[PDB]
Amino acid sequence: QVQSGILPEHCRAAIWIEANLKGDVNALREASKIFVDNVATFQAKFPDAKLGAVVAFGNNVWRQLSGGEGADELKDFPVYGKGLAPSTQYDLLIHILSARHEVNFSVAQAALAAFGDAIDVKEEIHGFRWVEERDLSGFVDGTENPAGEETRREVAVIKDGVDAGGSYVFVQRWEHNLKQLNRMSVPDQEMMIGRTKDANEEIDGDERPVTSHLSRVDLKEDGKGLKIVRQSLPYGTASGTHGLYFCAYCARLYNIEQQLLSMFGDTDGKRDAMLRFTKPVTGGYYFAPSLERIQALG
Amino acid sequence: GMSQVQSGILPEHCRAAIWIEANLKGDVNALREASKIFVDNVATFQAKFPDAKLGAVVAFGNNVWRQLSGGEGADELKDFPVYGKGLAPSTQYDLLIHILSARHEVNFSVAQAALAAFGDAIDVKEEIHGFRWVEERDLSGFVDGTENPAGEETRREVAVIKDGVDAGGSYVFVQRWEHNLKQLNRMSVPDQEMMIGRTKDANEEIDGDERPVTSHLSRVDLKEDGKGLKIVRQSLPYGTASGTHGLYFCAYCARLYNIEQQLLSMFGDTDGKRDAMLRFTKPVTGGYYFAPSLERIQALG
Ligand code: HEM
Ligand code: HEM
Ligand SMILES: [Mg+2]
Ligand SMILES: [Mg+2]
Repeated sequence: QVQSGILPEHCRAAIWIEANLKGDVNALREASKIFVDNVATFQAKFPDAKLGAVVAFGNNVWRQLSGGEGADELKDFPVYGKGLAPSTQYDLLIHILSARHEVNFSVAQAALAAFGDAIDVKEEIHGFRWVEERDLSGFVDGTENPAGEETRREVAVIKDGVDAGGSYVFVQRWEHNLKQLNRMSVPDQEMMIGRTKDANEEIDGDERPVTSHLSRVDLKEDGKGLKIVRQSLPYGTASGTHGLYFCAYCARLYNIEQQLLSMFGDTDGKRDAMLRFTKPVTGGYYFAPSLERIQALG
Repeated sequence: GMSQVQSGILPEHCRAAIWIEANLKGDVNALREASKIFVDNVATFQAKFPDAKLGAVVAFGNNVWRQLSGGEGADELKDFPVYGKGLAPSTQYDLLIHILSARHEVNFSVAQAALAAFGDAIDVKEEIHGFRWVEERDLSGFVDGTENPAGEETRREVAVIKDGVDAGGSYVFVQRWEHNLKQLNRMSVPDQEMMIGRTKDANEEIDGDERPVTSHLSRVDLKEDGKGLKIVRQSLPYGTASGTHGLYFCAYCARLYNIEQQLLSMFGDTDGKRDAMLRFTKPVTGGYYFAPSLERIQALG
């Protein structure tokens, strides 16, 4: 029932394509069915790749496709922190992930053939897992991510009603300034993130700044954690732009928005300490319907 | 009292590579310590990631190599010329950095080390991330590598200078191609096959007398009194599905001559005919470099 790209863990590479609709929204209906069948064919051909993919839609095209039914939290991505976090809301998101970049490339080609000239590709980012699953800053990324299919479903997959099997998606490309990061002492970097660098040990919440990344995004409501399923990867060239392509899935958009409001100063006027070396340059919210829902479009 | 080849020339079947092309911004002196630091970094990464099967090459353009060598050796080295009156453009830079291994993430760390070693002494012009595609095929859908020299023994014979001051060194050629896959897909599979000189699916050679003289194999499979002009290719696909994509062409040879003769052939300087691949892809960069032996990089001071 769930689209194949949400639940796989420990992918080695991914491709994200963000696009606008140029043609009529009805063109996305046939295109989506073609592509999900393509993914099924690639999984059969490369079973070792552990390949998954997701097709998600922006608010305006999803309202049209759904006839206004369900996805009650969906909205265009707003700016956060009054512009600290920019907004680049598009109509279509394609997320391909697997153990093999060469398979992801063939699948991305299939996606483009399926949608054809109905879409205008605005962004295409090739993510790769770095050494020790670390972000390019040198800090491990993923330790507190939900682990196992059971918990990942609980966090990311809508449980019942019209949207059952669906998920909300958030994508945001960050540009790292490693020169600025490298100017910081390792203890200062550690207080910035909220975990030790080499050992990847949590720094006690009582002993780290409230502006530390963990203090900004490890949020609880009466003791219940606001969890998300992250699929982020490093990207770029060593000599050009590089950073983290941030990608999160959640059965509720609420959990993601609460973390953004926190990071960008809207909740308590304090900003994420990571903004001293990295900045977000894109931002979008998308709705990932279930496989049955996609089949039921056309 | 002998020479050691740089680690990135001979490895076969590497799945990933990084190529950095840069110009020298200051005194050529800057390149001496940077190069020694960089090859030391490579040894460090080889020790930490033994399963990466990592190799790298540092190679120099004509002008800076003449300065670093004091004009001794590298007799065939010269700035890459235009071929075919401009059909093959020329983008001769001062420094080439070729990293290849089984792991892209390790290549990325090595590329960061290369940039930290040379620092603001260089101006990076190109940084290309190559990846092996399905069945070792070029993005055109044709297998790339079948007649490439196979095994360490033959690869050394073809790529590595055997004696004299340059023993252990090699000449390198890099050329980035931009594929127009829409133009390629307009062609019937039989026309594509006549363009390359091999069948697409099964990768069978089409006989020399059955295929046009403009076929890729007819252009580059050259013999001088029965002796093939062989080269060691390290080319890989690169790019995005929706953006620029193609083949990053890279070849090593004990003699620049073998490479130049294939380029004169492809670009119409030899017999006035040109490579049929120019019907769907074109070259947008081009340079020649000298890859010294590992010890000569250690005699840089
Ligand atoms: C520059 C961009 C970012 C980088 C480099 C980054 C890095 C990290 C690192 C190093 C960790 C600790 C290891 C772990 O548990 O994964 C982490 C945790 C986390 N990040 Fe980020 N992150 C980034 C952006 C974001 C954004 C935009 C969000 C939310 C909208 C987010 C939400 C989280 C969450 C929920 C955790 C787990 C916190 C916990 O429960 O301990 N991160 N991040
Ligand atoms: C668009 C750029 C290029 C593509 C797509 C390409 C593709 C191919 C393909 C499909 C083959 C046949 C399989 C094989 O034996 O490896 C091949 C062979 C070869 N290519 Fe290219 N090639 C390109 C550029 C070049 C260039 C620039 C040179 C030389 C300067 C070159 C020299 C060779 C050689 C020597 C062979 C082996 C020929 C033989 O002995 O049968 N190629 N190439
Ligand atoms: Mg916690
Ligand atoms: Mg032959």
